[PDB]
Amino acid sequence: QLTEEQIAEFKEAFSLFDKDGDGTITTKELGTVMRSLGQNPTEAELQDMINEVDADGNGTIDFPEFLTMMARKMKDTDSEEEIREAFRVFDKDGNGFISAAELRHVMTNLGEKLTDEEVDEMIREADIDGDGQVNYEEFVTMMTS
Amino acid sequence: MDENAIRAAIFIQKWYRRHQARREMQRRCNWQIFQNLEYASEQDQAELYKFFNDLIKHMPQDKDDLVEEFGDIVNAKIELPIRKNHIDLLIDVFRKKRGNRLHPKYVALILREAAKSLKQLPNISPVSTAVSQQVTVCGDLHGKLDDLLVVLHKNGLPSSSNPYVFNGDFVDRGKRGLEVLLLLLSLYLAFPNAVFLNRGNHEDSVMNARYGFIREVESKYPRNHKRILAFIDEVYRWLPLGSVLNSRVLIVHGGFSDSTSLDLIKSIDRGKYVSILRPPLTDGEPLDKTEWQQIFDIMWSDPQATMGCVPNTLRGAGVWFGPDVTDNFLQRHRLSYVIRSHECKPNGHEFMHDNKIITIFSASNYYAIGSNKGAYIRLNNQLMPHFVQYISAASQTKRLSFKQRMGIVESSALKELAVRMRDHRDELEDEFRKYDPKDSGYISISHWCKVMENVTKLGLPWRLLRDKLAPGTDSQKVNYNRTLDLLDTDVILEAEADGMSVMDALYANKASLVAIFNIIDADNSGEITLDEFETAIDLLVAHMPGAYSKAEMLEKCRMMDLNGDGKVDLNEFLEAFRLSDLHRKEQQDENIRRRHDIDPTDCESKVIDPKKS
Ligand SMILES: [Fe+3]
Ligand SMILES: [Zn+2]
Repeated sequence: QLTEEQIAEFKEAFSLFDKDGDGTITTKELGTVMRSLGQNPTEAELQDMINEVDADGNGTIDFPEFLTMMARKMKDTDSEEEIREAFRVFDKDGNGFISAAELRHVMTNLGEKLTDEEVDEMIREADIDGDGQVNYEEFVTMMTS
Repeated sequence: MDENAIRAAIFIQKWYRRHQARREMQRRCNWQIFQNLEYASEQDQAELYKFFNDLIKHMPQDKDDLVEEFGDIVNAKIELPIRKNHIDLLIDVFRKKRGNRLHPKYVALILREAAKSLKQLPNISPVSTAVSQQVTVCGDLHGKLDDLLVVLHKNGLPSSSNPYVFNGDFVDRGKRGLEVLLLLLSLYLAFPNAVFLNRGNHEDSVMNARYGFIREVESKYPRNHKRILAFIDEVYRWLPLGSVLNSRVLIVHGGFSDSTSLDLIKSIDRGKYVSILRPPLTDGEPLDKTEWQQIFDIMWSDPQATMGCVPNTLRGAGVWFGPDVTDNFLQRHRLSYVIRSHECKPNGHEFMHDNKIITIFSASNYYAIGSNKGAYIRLNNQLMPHFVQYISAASQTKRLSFKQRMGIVESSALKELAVRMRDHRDELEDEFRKYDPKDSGYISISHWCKVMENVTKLGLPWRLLRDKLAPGTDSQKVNYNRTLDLLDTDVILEAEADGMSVMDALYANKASLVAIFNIIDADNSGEITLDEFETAIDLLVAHMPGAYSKAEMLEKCRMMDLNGDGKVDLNEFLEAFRLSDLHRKEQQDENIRRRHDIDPTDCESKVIDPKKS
C-alpha cells in the first residue's frame, strides 16, 4: 500500500516521539505525528479515528496500525489555495487589514476552539505592528512558503 | 454567524495546527542532532580512560611568582577576609562585557585560600535544613555567568537562611568560565556554612584542554597562565564528591551504579584523584581498580528506561542504570530520591524511574540561542521540589520573528553537523563512488542513508535531513555532488579550523605523557626499552586512529638511541612527539590545501508546581 520510501520515512519520523524506543507512543501525540506528515484532520476526526482503533483505553499505538491509519487518511487532500478564501470571507469590507480583536474572538469561540497558547503564538507572530491589525495576505504568504 | 464562518474557522484552525506540528517536529530533529553531536565527541574523548586501563593490565605491575600584566587592568581591591561587600564589587567588575580583568595577585589569593579551605571538608558533605527551613539546588553552569547572576538576583545571596548546592560543571563550555569559578569560590569563602560544591565530570584537567577553557585562560593571562592553571588544578583536587541532604536525599553529579556503596566513597583518599580520566598519582603503592571505577561510575553514569545495568556505550563511559538498580540502591542506602544534573533537558528538568531520579540543568541557551531553558530547584522542609525556569538575554531574543528564531537554531545545528562531518570527507566520497557502479552521478535514497549511517555513525534521522543536506533532490535519487560541495565550502573550513580535536597530548596535558611513561616503567630507575616502547605505541595506535602508524615514533628513537634504550631523556626526548605532531599537522594541512552587558532584568521567568510538571 505505502510507497517504498514512505514505509521508511514514516518509521524514521516515528522514532522522534517514542520515549522507550519500543515502537509504541502515547495516543495524545497522534494529532502531532499525523499532522506533521502533511495531513490536517480536526480533533473530531482524531476522536473518530481513535475510537475505531482503541477498545480497552490503553492509550498505546504501535507502527502497523499507524501505517494503516495514515494509508486510510491519505486518500483525501487539500491544496493551499483554499486557505485564502477562508480569510477573504472574514473581511466584512474587503480592507484586507483585519484587526486582532475579532480574529482572536472568532476562532476561540466558534468552530472547534483552540487553547490560549495557540492564539497567543498566532497573534504574536501575525501582529508584528502595534496597530492591532493583521494583514492576512502577507501572513499566509510568509507562513506557507 | 453562519455555517460558512464555521467552515472558514475550522479550515484555518486545521492549517495552523498542522504548521505548529511541523515546527514541533523540526525542533525535535534539531534537538536530536545537537545531543548526538555532543555525545559523539564525549565518547571519543572518553577512550583515553580505556587506553590507560588496558595499558596498566599489559605492562607488569605562598611563594611570589606573579608578574605585572600587560593591557588594561582593573584596580579592584580584594582582601584576605572575604565579606559581603567584596561579592558585590566582584559582581560589578565581572558584570561589564569589557574591562573585567582582575590583577593576578587577587586571583592567586582567592584560588590559594579556596584550595586551603577545601582540604578539611569530608568526601560527602551533610546538609541540614532544620534551621534554614529552605535549601536551593542548581545544575550545570558551564561558564554562563549571566545565568548565575540571574539566579542570585531572583533568589537572593546565599546565607544561613538560604543555602545553595551547586552540582558541578562550573566551567569550560561557555566563553566566561573563569568568572563563574572565581565568583563561586568567593561566595563559598564569604559564606562557609551555607554554600556546598560538588565535583563534576568537567572538573578535569584533561577535559578542560579539549573544550576551550585552557585557551581562554591563556588568552586572558598570557604572562601568568601556567601558575593560574596550576592553582586551578590544585582546587579541583579537593572538591567533595557528593552531598547528602537531611540524611534522606543524595545529591550527586552523574549518578550511581549497582556496585556503588556510600560506605566506600566516604573512605576514598580524595587527594589522589587530581584527574579522573587518567590514573591517580600514588606514592609507589600500586593502584586499586575498584576505587577508580567507583569514582568514574559516580561521575559519568546515565539513566535509562529499560531494566538492567549495561555499560554506557552512548557517551563512551560510565554505566546505564535502570529502575531496578535505582530501587535496589535506594533500599540499600535508605534514601528517598537522588538528584542529578548530568544531562541537559529542553525544559531544564525531568523525572525518571517513577519520580525517583530528578534531573536538573541550570544553563540556558546551552547549544545555541533558544535551545533550552535553565532551571533550579527549591526544596521546602518536606523536600517537595518546586521548579523555576528562566531564559537569559530576552531583549535580543524579542527582536526577531518566530521564523527567524527557528532559523538561527537550524543554521547553528546544520553548521555544527557539517563541521563534524568535514573530517570524513575522503572516506565518504569513496563510499559514495563505490555505490555508483556506472558513475552516473545519482544514487538511491536507501543507499544514501546507508552510506551516511555507515560513515558518520551518528544515528540521526537522515531521511528527514535529505532536503537540507542535499537540497533540490527528488523522491528517488540524490546526487552526491551537491552534498560533497557542502562540506567543501570555505566558511566550513574556517569554522573547523578553530575547533580543537583529540590527541595533541603535549599541548593538552604533558602530565598525560608523564603518566604513560611512568606507568610503562618496568623498573623504578626510570629507564625503558624499545620493545616496551613498541608495545606502548602499538596499544596507543590500536585505540587512536592514525596516531603514529608505528613508523614516525620508531624512526625518532632510532635517530636518538645513540647509547641504546634507556632513561626518559626529559624535554629533548619529547621532541620526538613534538616533531611527530608538527609533521602530521603539516601533512594533513597540505592534503587539505592541495584541492551586551549582563542584566538580570533582561530575562523571562516561570514558576512550576511540583505536580504540574
Ligand atoms: Fe555539564
Ligand atoms: Zn556533567
